[PDB]
Amino acid sequence: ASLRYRRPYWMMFLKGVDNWKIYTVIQQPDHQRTEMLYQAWLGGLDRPYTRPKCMANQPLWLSKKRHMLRKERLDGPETPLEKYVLEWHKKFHSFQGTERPTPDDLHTALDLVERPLDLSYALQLLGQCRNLNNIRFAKETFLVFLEACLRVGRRDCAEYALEHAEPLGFWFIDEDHRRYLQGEQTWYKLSPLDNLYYPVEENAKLNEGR
Amino acid sequence: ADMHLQVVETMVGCGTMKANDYFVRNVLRQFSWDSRFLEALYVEYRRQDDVDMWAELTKRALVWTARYNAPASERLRRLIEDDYDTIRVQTRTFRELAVFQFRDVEERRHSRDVVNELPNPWYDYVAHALPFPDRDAGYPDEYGDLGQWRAPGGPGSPVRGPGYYAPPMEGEHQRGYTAEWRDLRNPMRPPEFPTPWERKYRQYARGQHPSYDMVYAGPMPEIFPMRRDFRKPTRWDFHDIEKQGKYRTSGPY
Amino acid sequence: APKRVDCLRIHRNRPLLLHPMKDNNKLLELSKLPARPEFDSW
Amino acid sequence: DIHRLRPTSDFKASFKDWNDLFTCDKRQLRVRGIPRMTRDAIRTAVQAFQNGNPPERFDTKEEWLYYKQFKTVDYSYRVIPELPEKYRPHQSGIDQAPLPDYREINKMPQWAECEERRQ
Amino acid sequence: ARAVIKRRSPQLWGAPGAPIIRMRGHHVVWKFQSYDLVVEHTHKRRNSDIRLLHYLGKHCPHPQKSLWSPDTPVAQDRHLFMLTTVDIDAFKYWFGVKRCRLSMKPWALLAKAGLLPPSLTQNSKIMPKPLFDKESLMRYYLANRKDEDVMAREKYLNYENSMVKTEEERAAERPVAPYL
Amino acid sequence: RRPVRYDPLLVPRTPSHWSVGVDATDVRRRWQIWSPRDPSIFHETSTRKFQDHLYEGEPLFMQLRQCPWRTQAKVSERWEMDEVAI
Amino acid sequence: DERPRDWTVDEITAEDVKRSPYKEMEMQPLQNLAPRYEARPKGYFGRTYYSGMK
Amino acid sequence: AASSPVPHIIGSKHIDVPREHRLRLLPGMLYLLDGDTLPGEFTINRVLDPTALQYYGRLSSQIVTVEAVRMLVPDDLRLLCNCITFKGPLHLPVAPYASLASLRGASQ
Amino acid sequence: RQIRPYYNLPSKSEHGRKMTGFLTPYRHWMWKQNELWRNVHEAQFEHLRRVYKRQWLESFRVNADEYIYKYNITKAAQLAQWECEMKEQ
Amino acid sequence: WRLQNNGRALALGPPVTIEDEMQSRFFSNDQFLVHSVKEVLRIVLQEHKR
Amino acid sequence: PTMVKFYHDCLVRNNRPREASSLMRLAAERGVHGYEDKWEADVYKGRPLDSEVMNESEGQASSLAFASLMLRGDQRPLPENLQALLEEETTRNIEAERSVPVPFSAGLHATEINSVFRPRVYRQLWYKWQHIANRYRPTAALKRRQLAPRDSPTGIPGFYRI
Amino acid sequence: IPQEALHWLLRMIVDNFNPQHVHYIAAMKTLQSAGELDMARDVWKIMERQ
Amino acid sequence: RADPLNGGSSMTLGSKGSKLSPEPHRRRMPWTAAKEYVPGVVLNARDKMVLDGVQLLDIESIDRASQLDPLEVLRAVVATREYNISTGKNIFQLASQATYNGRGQRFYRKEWQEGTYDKYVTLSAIDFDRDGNKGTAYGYITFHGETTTRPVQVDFADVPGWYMDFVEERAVPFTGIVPPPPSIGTDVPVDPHSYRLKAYPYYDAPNPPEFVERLLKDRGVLPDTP
RNA sequence: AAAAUUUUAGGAAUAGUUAAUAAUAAUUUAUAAUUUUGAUUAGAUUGUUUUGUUAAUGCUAUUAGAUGGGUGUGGAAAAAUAAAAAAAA
Ligand SMILES: [Mg+2]
Repeated sequence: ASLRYRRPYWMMFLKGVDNWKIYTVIQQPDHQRTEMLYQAWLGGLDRPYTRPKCMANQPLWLSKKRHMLRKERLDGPETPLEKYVLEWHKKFHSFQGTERPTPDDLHTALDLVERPLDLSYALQLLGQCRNLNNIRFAKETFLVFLEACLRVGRRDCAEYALEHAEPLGFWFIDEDHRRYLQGEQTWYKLSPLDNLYYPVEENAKLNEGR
Repeated sequence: ADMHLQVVETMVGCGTMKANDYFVRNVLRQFSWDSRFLEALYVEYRRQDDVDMWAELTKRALVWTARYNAPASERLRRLIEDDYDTIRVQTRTFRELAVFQFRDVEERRHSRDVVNELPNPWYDYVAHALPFPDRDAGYPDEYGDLGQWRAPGGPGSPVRGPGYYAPPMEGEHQRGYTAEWRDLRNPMRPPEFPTPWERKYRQYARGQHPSYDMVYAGPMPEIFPMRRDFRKPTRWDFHDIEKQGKYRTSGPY
Repeated sequence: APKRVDCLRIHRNRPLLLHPMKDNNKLLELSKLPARPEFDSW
Repeated sequence: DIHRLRPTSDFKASFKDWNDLFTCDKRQLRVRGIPRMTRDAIRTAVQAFQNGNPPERFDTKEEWLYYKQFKTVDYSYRVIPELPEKYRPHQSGIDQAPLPDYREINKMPQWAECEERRQ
Repeated sequence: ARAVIKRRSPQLWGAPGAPIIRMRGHHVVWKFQSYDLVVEHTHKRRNSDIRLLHYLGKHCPHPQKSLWSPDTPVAQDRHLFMLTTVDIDAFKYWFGVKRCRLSMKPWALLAKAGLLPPSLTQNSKIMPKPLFDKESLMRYYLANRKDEDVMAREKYLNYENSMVKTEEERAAERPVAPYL
Repeated sequence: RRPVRYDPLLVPRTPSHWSVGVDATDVRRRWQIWSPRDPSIFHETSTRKFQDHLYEGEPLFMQLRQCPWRTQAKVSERWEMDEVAI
Repeated sequence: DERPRDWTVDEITAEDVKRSPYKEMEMQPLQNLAPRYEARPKGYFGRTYYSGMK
Repeated sequence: AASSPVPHIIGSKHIDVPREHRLRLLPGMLYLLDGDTLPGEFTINRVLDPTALQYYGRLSSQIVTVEAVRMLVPDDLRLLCNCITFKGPLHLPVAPYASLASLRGASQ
Repeated sequence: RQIRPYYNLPSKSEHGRKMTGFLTPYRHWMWKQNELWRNVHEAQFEHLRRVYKRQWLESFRVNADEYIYKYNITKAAQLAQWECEMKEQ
Repeated sequence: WRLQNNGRALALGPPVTIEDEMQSRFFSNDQFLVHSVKEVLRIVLQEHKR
Repeated sequence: PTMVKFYHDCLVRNNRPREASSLMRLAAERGVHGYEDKWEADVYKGRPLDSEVMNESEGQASSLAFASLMLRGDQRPLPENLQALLEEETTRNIEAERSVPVPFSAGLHATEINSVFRPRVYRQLWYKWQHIANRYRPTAALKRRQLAPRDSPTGIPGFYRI
Repeated sequence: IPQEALHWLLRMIVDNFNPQHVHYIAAMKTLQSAGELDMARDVWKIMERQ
Repeated sequence: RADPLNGGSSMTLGSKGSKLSPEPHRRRMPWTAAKEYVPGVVLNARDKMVLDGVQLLDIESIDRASQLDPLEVLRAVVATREYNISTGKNIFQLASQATYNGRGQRFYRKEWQEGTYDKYVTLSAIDFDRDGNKGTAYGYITFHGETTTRPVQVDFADVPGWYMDFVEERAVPFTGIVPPPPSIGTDVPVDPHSYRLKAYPYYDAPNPPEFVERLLKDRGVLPDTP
C-alpha cells in the first residue's frame, strides 16, 4: 500500500496536494503550457515561470512573495484597534513566521476596545492566542478583558467568560470580580490613584467623599 | 576489565560491602565488563541484611546486564536460581522454560521406552557426501551411436568422438580414440580401471555373467500384430524417463 | 453509479493478437493527418 | 461471512443445524449445490473452529468497496487518483479569479449596527 | 518492488529469495498427477533455463496395491502402498548447511519418512493446544535442572563433532615404535 | 496425567462436553469390482487399476466408507472399553 | 606524521590499523565475513548421476 | 583530568602562534585556563538558547557547575572557538596527582 | 497472514482502512501463548538442522579421506608410467 | 543509553591486558633467550595446571 | 495541424505561454483538426506586450515594474524600495532554478526528447499496408504475419525504420 | 563449528588443488584456537599423506 | 542480524517476527527503524460534534461583514478549546499551562504505566512553533530506573494522550539547566523502600484468570454455553 | 568477460569508425579497423544431440518462451494481459 514504485521518487511522503498525477505528466508540452498559464493566473510574477521539475507545492520564495503581496481583507481601518489588528496580522501571520504572541501584546490589543466591532476583533485575537498560538494568559488578563467588555457595555460576554474561564485560559479571577459578574456586588474595582470605586454608576453611591 | 575484575573479586572476598560501589563507579559505565563481575557481586549481594535489599540489588544487576550488553552467564543465572525459594526472582525466559519442559519430558519418555531404542539409518548418519559416486557404474560412454551426428557433444556431453568412423587424428587423440577412451558397449570387458587398480580385477573383467544357463522368465514377444510404440502414461513407474524414447530392438528373441 | 483484442490464426492454428498501437508513436498522427493537403480539407 | 466474493450468510438455510453443519463434507456441499468459493470458506471456518479458532475476524467488504473506486490495477489498497482533462481553474472557463468587493465586505454587520443603535 | 505486482502469486521478499523445498506439481489431469520434491528459490525461476537448485525426489499421490504380499508377510503388509523417492544426503546438506526453507506438504511427507518430526499443521482435534504457566514451568525446571557440564557435553556432541577419540584411540594413534 | 506423568494443562484431556462426530464403528463396507471383461477397463490407458503393468482391473476389492449420521439419532453415546474377543 | 606505520615497498597498507607491523603477527580468525558453500550445482542435479554432465 | 595527569591540557597562557599558522594549527586544540579571559580577534556570541544549553546539563550537575558558554568567530569566519566557563569546585573527587589539581578554581 | 479480529481498535477513517493493527491486551496475552506453543516446534527444527549439518560434515571428512588415499595411489602409479614413457621416447 | 566502541577509535576501554612486544622472529638473540626462558616457565605452568 | 503543433511545441520550449495560448485559441477558432477543443481563456487580456514595456522603459522604470509584474487584483503592490528587493530575490531564485541540470535529459527539452521526424515518403508503404490490413482497426499495430506467411517476405523491405 | 576448517582443507584437496603451507598453518592455528588438537594432528597427517 | 528473534529459526516465515532486526533493513530508508508507535489515526480523529452548532471564522478573513457577535466568538473559542483536547491533551498543551514551561517535570503516556511498563520522560527543553500545539520537545528518558545520559527528542510528542504531574520542586528556571534525573541503581543507591523494580529482564507476569478463562472458552476446553 | 559452430538461385564494399594515451568527461598521435577464407545493408528465422523416417554421422521438425527515454526507485528493471502460485499469528 505504498506509492514508492507507482510515482516518481521525489514524491515520498507526499500528502495534501490536490492531485499528484498532474506533476507526473507536467513535463509534456501541453501540460507545461497549462501550468505556466496557471502560474500567470495566480499572478505575482513578471516573466513566464514554471514549477521546478521535482516539486509539487509552490516554491518557498514564490509562496512567501504571494503571501506578502496579497491585499488585506480589511481596508481603511477606521479605528486604532483595526490598525493594530492589521499590524498584528502583518507581524505574526506572516508566511512561515516563528515569533509568538505575548500577554503584553494581548493587553495592548485589548486596551484599544472602543466599539462592539473592536470588541469582537479583540476576542478573535484572544481566542487565536489561546488556541492557535497556545499562550498562557497573564494574571491581569481577566481584568483587562472585563474592562474591555465594560467599555462597550457587554456584561453577558463577561459573565459567560466567568462561567467557564478555565477553557478560555483565565486561570485566575479576582473574588470581587466574580461577585460583580455573579451579581453579589455592584462595584467591580477600585482606582487607588483616585480613591474611587468602579463602575461610576455606584461610585457616587458608595464613595460619596474624596 | 580483568584488572578491575581482580579488584572486585578481592573486595568481595574481603567482604568490604563496597565492591558494588567500586563496580558501579569504575567498571559499569566505561568498560565492556562480562558476567563474571555479577557472578561475584552476587556473593556480596547475598550478605545484605534484608532480603528486599538483596532482591533489589539482584534485579538492578540484571537490568545492568540488559542495558550494557553483558548477557548473564549460565553460572550467574544458576546462582540466582539456587535462591529462588527465598527471592522468587526468575532467570529463565518463558520461551526457554516452555521449550525445556517439553524437551525434557520427551527425552525421559524416549529413554524409558525400549521399542524406539533401535537405530534409524535415515536419521543416524549421512551415507555419501562427495560430489561424485564412489564406484564406476559404467557411464560415461565417450562414443556416439547410430544416427548421432553430433560427436563430440561439447558442453555438458561426455561424448568425445563419433561412434564408428572419424576423420584422421594425430598422436594422443588417435591413441585415445582407438584404444584408451571408455567404451560402454564393449561386451568382453568394461572400461578398465587406472593402474594399479586393474590387475586385481583381471578375472572379473571377462564377459558379463558366468551362468549361460539362464531361463527367461519374462513375457513373450508379440509377433503379431507387432506393435511399434508403447507410450503408456503411467502413475507409479519411476523408470518412465528411461522407458520413453526411441530404442533399437535387436536381441535373441 | 477488458477490451477484446482481435485474433488471427496464422500458422499451425497459432493465434496472433494485434494489440492497439502505443499512443506516443508518430504513426497514429501520421494516419490522422490528411493525405493530400492541396485537395482535402485541413 | 467476511468476504464479498464468498458470502456464507446467503446459505444459512441450507444447513439444518449445528451438527449438520459440522458433519457436512465438501462432497456433501457440492451435492447440496453451494458454489466453490463459498463452500471452501465454510469448510475453512468449520476447520478453524474445530482446531480452536472461532470465526472472529474483520469484515473487509466496506474497505474493499472503498478501495475499488480508486482503480488500482492490482488491488493493492493504495490511492490512485484519476487525472481530469481540465483541472486548472483558468482552462475551465474562468478568465480570472473573482475580485472581492472590499467596499461591500467592509460594511459593519447587522449585529454591530443594532448594538450601536442601542448604545 | 513492482509497479503492478503479480497479485495472483506474491511472496515476502525479493527475487531470487531463500531456497525452499516444495512439491512442484505437473499440469495434467488428476488421474496421472505426481509431485516432485525439489528445492528452489522463493520466487520461481520459470524464466531462465535453470529452474531448481536440486532434485530431491518424486511422490505418487495415488496409492497402489501391495505387489510384494507373496513375499515375507509382516503386519499390515497388504495395505495399499504410496511409493515415493527422497534424497537423504542432499536433503540434509540443504537443510543443515544451506539452511533452506520448507513447505508443509514436504514436511508431512518427511514426517512419514522419519527424517523430521510431524509438522506444525498436523494437529488433531482430540486435544487443544497447551496452556503455559510461568510459575509451573519454573517449578518443573527447578525440579529437573540438568548439570552444566552434562548439558554442555550433550550439545557439543549434538552440534560439534561426534567422532571424539577416547584414551584408547589416542594411545593407539601415538607412535610407540622407534620414531622415524 | 498429574512412567512419566504429563501436566494436565500442557496435555489437555479431550473435553467431555464435546460430542463424537465419527468413530471407528461408523464405517460401512463397500464392495467394488473392476472386471477386465469391460473393454473400458481392459484398455491399456485405464486408471481403474491399482497395478501399473501387471494386468488390468481388480478382482472384488473392498473399501470402507463412513456414515457421519450418528448425531442424527435422538441419543448417541460411545463406550470406551478394551477389546475382549481376542 | 602522515606516513602510515604499516607502509612498506609493497605499498599494501591496511587503513584504520593502529597496531605496528611487528607487534602482532598471527593467522587470527576473521569474524566479519561468513563461510560460503557452493549452491549452484555443475551438471548433476538429482535422480541418477549417469555421466554427470561435466 | 580529575583522576589522571594529562600533559598539555592545562597551560599558563593561550597558545601563541603566528597568524599565518594560526588557522592551520589551532583546529583540534583544547586546553584549560584559570579565569574567563578570551582570545582576541574573536567576535563573541554567548549561547543563551536553552535547546543548545540542555546538552550541558549532565556536565553541570555531575562534574562542575557550568557558568558560561561562548562561541568565538574569527575575522575570516574559518576557525571557531568554544569557551565553557565553569564556576565552583569539582564535584568528583580529585587526586593530588591529577591535572586539575593545579587549577585554583577546580580543586579548591 | 496477520489476523485482524473484529475487536481490534477501529480506525474511524473514511480515507483508509477501517481497522487498525492495535489489539486488546487479551489478544497480546493470547498471542504470546500461541507463540510459546510454536516455539516448542521450532526448537527441534534447529536441533535437527545442526545435527544434519554436523553429520554431513563428518561424512564428507571420512569419504574425502578414503578418496584422497586412493587418488594418491593412482596418481603415483600414473606418474611412474609417464616417466617410463618419457624415457623411452 | 550507553557508550559504545567505534571502528575508528575505542572508547569503552579494553577487557584484557595485552603485552606490547614484538614477535619472536623480530627478537634479538639475547631477547629470544629471555623469551625462551619465559616460554619454558609457561610450559611448566601449563603442565602443573594439567 | 503539423505547423500548429510544431509552433506550439517551440513556444512552450522557449517559455512563451501567452503566445502558445494565442496560437491555441487561433487553432480552435479556425477549426484545425484535433484543436477544436483546445480553447482556453486569455489570462493576459489586459497586460501589455513585452516589447511595449521594453519600449516604455527605454523611453520611470520603478513605476513600470508594477505594470510589468502581473497582479491578481486581490494582490496589491508594496512600497517600491521593498519591491525592488523582492524582484531581485525572485530573479535570483528563478535563475538558480533554471541553472540546475536535468539528469537523463541529455540537455534536451521535453519537446526535443523522442522527437524524430522524417517525410511521409519514408513510411508511405507502411501507411498503405496499414490502411489495408487494418483498414478498420486504425489503432492496431501493423505487425508482420498480417500480410505475409512465415518463411515468406513481407511487402515492405525497410519496414520499421531501416 | 571448528570442524569446518578441516572440512575446507579436505574440500580443497578433493577439488584437485595443492594445499599450500599457509593453508596448513591456518588450519592448524584455527583448530588450536578452537581446542581441536586431534583435528590439528589430522591436518598434519593430511599434509604428510599429500 | 544484530537482534534476531529466537536466534536463527526459519521453521516458518512467521517465526522470524514481523520484523527481522530493529535497525532499518535498507540503508536508504532510515524511517523503517523499529520503535514503539501510537494510534495516530484515533488520536488525531477529534470529535466534530463540539464544533457542530457553533459558528466559526477563518483566520485569513478579517473583513467587518464576516465578524460575529462577541458571545458567539466566546463560545467559538471554548468550542475550539474543547475540540483541540477532545481526544486528549498534548505535551505542548500541558507545558503551556505549567510554570517554567514544565521544565524538569515528568511526562508519561497512558500505556507507559499499566502492566509491567514503567516509563516517563523528564522534560529538558521545548521549542514551540507558531502553532503552540506543535513543536519539538527534548528530555531525558527514564525506563525502570535507568536514565539516559543526554536529552533526546520525544517521539510522537505532537500526538495527544500525554499526562503530567507537576511538582514545584522539580521546576527548573530558564536561567539554569535541567539536571538529568539520577539513575536509581547507578547514580543513587538502590533502595527497596523508595523505588521497587516492577519487572526484571527475565520476569514474566502471571497469567490473569480472566485471560485464562477466555482462552479456554475460545479453544473449547471450558463448556461455554449461551 | 572469452573460443568453436551461423541462412539467401542471378555475391560488394562497410563506417559516430581501429589502436595507443599523463586523456574518468580523449581539442592529441598513427602507414588505423571491417571484408571475396564472403563483410555491411535488405529478406527469412527464437541459437546448441529432444520431431518424423531410414540399413544409415542422410534427410525433415522444434514458443529453452531471453534487453537503452514510463517512474534513477531498488541488492538486481524485467515494472502496467493471463499462465495453476501460500506471501511475515
Ligand atoms: Mg555470413
